[PDB]
Amino acid sequence: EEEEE
Amino acid sequence: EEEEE
Amino acid sequence: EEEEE
Amino acid sequence: MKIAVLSRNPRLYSTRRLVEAGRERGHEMVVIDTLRAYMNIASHKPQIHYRGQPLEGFDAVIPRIGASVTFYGCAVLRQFEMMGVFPLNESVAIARSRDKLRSLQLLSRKGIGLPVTGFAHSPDDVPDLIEMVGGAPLVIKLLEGTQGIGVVLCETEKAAESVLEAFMGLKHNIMVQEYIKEAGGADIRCFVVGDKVIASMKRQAAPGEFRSNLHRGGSASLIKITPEERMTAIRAARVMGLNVAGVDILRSNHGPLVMEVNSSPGLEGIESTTGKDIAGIIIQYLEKNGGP
Amino acid sequence: MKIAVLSRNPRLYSTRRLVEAGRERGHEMVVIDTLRAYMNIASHKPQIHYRGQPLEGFDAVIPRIGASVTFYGCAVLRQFEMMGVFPLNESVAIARSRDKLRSLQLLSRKGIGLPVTGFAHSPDDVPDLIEMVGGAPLVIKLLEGTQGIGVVLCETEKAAESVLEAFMGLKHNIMVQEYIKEAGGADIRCFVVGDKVIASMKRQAAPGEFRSNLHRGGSASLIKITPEERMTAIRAARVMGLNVAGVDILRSNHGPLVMEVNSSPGLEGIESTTGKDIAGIIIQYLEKNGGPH
Amino acid sequence: MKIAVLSRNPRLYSTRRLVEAGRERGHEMVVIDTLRAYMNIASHKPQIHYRGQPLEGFDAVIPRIGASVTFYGCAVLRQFEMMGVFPLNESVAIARSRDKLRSLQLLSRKGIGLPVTGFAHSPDDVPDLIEMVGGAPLVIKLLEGTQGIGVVLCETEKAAESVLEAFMGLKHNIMVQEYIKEAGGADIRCFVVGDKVIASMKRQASASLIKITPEERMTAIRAARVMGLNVAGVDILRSNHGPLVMEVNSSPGLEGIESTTGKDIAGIIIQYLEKNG
Amino acid sequence: MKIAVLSRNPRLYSTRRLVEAGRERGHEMVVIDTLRAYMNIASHKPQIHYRGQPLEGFDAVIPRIGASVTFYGCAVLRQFEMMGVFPLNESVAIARSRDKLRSLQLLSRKGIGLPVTGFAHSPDDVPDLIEMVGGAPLVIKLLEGTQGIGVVLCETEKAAESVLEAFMGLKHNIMVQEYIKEAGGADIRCFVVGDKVIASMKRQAAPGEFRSGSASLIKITPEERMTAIRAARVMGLNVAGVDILRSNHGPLVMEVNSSPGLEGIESTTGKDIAGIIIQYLEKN
Repeated sequence: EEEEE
Repeated sequence: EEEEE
Repeated sequence: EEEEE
Repeated sequence: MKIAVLSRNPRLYSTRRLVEAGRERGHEMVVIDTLRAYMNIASHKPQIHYRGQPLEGFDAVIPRIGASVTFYGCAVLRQFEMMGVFPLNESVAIARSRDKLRSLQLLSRKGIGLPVTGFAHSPDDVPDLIEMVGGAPLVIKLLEGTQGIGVVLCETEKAAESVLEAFMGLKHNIMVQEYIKEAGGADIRCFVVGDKVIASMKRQAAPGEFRSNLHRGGSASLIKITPEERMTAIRAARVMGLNVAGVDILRSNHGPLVMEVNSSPGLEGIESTTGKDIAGIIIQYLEKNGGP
Repeated sequence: MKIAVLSRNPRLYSTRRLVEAGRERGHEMVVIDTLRAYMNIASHKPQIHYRGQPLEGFDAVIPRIGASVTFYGCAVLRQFEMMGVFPLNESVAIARSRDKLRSLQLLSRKGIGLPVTGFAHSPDDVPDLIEMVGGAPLVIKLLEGTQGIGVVLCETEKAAESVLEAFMGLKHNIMVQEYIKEAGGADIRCFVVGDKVIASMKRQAAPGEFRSNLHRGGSASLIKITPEERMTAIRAARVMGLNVAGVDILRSNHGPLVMEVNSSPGLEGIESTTGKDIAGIIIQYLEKNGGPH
Repeated sequence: MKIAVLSRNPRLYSTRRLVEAGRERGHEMVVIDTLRAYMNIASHKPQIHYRGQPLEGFDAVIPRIGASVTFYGCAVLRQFEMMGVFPLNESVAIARSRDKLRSLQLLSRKGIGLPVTGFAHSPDDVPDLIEMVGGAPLVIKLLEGTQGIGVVLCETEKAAESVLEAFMGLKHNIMVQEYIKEAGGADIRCFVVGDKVIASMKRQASASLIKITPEERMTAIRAARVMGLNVAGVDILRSNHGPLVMEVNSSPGLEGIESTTGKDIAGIIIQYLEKNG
Repeated sequence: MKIAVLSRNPRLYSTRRLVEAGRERGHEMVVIDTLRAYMNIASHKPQIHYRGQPLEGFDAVIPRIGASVTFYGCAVLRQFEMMGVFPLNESVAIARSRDKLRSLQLLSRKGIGLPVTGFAHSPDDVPDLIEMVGGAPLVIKLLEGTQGIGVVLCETEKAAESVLEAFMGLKHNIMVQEYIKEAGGADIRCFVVGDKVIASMKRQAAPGEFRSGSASLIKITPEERMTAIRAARVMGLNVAGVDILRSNHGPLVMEVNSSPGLEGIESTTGKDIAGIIIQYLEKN
């Protein structure tokens, strides 16, 4: 979710 | 995790 | 203790 | 019956299994994401809305309310209760069990076996607090409202002094407990439904690690519980006002000590170890108490 | 009597006044900083320690537990209760009143007059939520556990849509209430002790400002409350299980509506407006219910 | 090469693919959970420990540092840099790009196309702020440190006034932007590696292929170079005043762009490390 | 000159004194509440608005940006810089100094004396971490972004183990430092202005408490003087409070503060520090 913004 | 404590 | 430390 | 399951994730083992077991037995099972329910609390027109539509015709509700959303989850459950829907566990009981300080004081008052336990926030005399609970070694638990943040073994007085000094001014609530070394990193999970322990298991922590959660990478096995453990688990649930509860017990030299009373216990560990249809037994409980 | 006052600051108007009033009436008044009390929770010889020593010979306790420390404050109060010390307000009642969602649902269930009120966290359909509670104008409150974080008046549908979308990114609990325009920015504070309103005042918000706090720049005056308002204030306190409560009431077109039930009401506003010894009346309540009898 | 991937989850599409692509091309790929690395900074020789052992013989590192762990992730990356390990993106550039206020001020100063934009925290004159950015409708973005918390359309002056009044005293940093209605809910994601857009897609509120203009291509490349990033996702809105940069991401996802274009993006990133480490 | 002071409270000792000193010396001193400034970002005619009006004709700005508002304060300061206003300290230097992890790594890289220091978040091997930094006794600091949250002296290995296990559940950044016992609870605060230490004081912690408590005059060594000046220059700061421990391995930098207090240093030395800061702005 976060390391792929 | 949280609902399966 | 923020802009006076 | 039409049964709501208040769960934030319908893919979770316990939620899936409750839905599966309900459908095997001819019930309409609907998973409601607790946080996506919104409500009118007007007495002349009470509503629970969900994705633009009202929720109608529910006979019972199974609350699987995570600790981080206790206040809102209890508001959604309370609303179901006010609308005549039968709760597996009552809102007041779930709220009570999630307040760890209140839970321990109630279990203590009712003569349930507990580790020697102290509470603090900003104590001026840390050595006095450490002496009160029988000195080191002791376990320090860090609480923020309705959530456990950490659990720490302090082997010496100076280690207890350092943890307490560190947490003073971090605005956490602090539990100090005698270390039950004689348990050897094992605890007993008793699955309570009504006035019965329907299943139990031993959880063993990996060698070194004292914290024995299956979540924290510890192994599980069958166990024959003592009549005293059986009675303690049942009484702890009844004292909390819960119909369905996981009760965690440490085998101490002064008999069984209750560590946890959980209003939303996991099914994965207990079902894979015992082979029992726990989900089914829970559905059966709703049939006998909430439905035709 | 020996009376504990659970207060984090003994210089606060209300704590000072309770200590003053207690001493005028021959009581030993001891201010206990709630967070500096620590305890062994054994049933069989129950004790509270404070600055290295046990607390002994307390007859009663006045909880002034701030909302940020409700859980720990209620644990210290519960311990006093288990030791046979008489609480001005019970721990279960203070905890209940600090859970705003639970308070509203209980008052509603017991047929106490309330503004039309909605709860949400992460609703998929904001327009549906706004419609449910009767549309704009409405007041939107942000709650984090036992604490109010923010309050906005949203005069239009689009303003309500924007505030709710904004607050949904904070992952807090959201209260939506109809704005009671017919009150004309006035509310009644009723000070309840036992089964009586012992004092009341009208708070008028400054023109523009919708919040009628004296903190938010609003004026206060004396008021004669109706028998229905009097009964509503008393019932709200009894329903919450509180012996002492501040109850805030709006005069609406559907009768008196309860806005707030406070377990730890301020004395400054009500005392300076009425001139009444409210602190004294509270001490009197403890004498009649918690003391030698 | 021996290549570290700083990622908290090795099961994530982008981390899996970078590991896969590296191994196809004969490299030793090691996923390091950023938060499980601990370090001695002061002493005779800079080292990073991980699960009881030092990390040795790394040639390059691919930082996939999530926004919530920017400070610690940049400290671990900075340590790799001090030990002579080649970073895909430099620590200073990742830190800069995660500070949204600083990023916009830098892109603005360097003449990159931006929506008309205002900053506020506790403004005394909300109507003045709303007028400054060209009035309603406008978008309000809420920032807490290095993280975007929400994005909200305010269709009217009164809706903008209410959101700003609500957030005043909530201790968030506030961005106010002109609403680019003419984009019709579409944006362009340009995947930049070195001085090239190697892939792009249209996102509609679904994803599709797109032919970007020479101006959009140049804007994406310049935005990355200005931020000091070798690898960046640049998000662009097609406005009536040309392409406007919305986002420069130091750790762009591969799933959306790879499934839409069919291109080996992971491979091209590994190729970049081969040519420059 | 017209000088802006970015301060959230004009009644604070340091802000009052800077305003006082500026006015004694014929300057127009304006206190700007950092959070009440709002801005349009545009390279052509860059402006800052405040209470409905633009801020115009400012020659210099003194940033007193509190650690909790570093990002927004640096955005307001950066805007002043882009408009050609002279900053007492640069935005990039203030941001750098507020990132404690980055500050230590930079000072270390430039050979400035530091306590042996480790960083951790969720280490799997706590005993290894404790061994790496030379074992107990050690000081354990909790960091959340640009703010220090907590400080603990751990006298024994078991106390360090317990504190680290406790703090690992808070999901904050963890600093571990060797305890400099030989300092006997004293530190030196060196007030640096333009590559000179203009004033210094010894701070002594109350008996028991290891965290600095009383203050006194001190004659600093040439090595301490050079260390304080170099630490400020390495951070890129013209005005800095540098805290130094007298260790058995020479002077160790504990803290480089971009917004040092004036009350402690002025009441102990009797020096017009506010004045010297104003003088720096006049000369530059």
